[PDB]
Amino acid sequence: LNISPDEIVSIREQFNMSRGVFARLLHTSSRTLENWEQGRSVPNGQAVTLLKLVQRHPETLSHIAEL
Amino acid sequence: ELNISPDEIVSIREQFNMSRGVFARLLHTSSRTLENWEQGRSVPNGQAVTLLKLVQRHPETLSHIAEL
Repeated sequence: LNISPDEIVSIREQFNMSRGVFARLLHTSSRTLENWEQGRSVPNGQAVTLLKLVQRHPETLSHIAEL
Repeated sequence: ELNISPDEIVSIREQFNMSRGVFARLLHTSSRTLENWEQGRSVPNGQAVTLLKLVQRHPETLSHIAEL
């Protein structure tokens, strides 16, 4: 439903990943993610869903990679 | 770049024996938007496509999503 810029950064920090690496694993551009992390735009509802999914279920990154 | 065809979107939903409205709500979109994706009038945004292919290959994902 909702996720703040600080929370988006924190998800990435669980994985000890740089922005570019995390973005790539989410099939999202680095710059789009930067905009979200920096509070310049809001992610769409499916992106929020995706970030929240990865947060709680880290194995989702691997699933994505194998798509 | 990931892609999912309109027919594939319909098949995923039917596989979940789910109405268009419920599936849409779980994906955080409207039934009207999902209908556009299913009929090929629109293509989902990139994160939407990713979610769809996940739910397609990993069914348990829908359960995870429901509980976020």
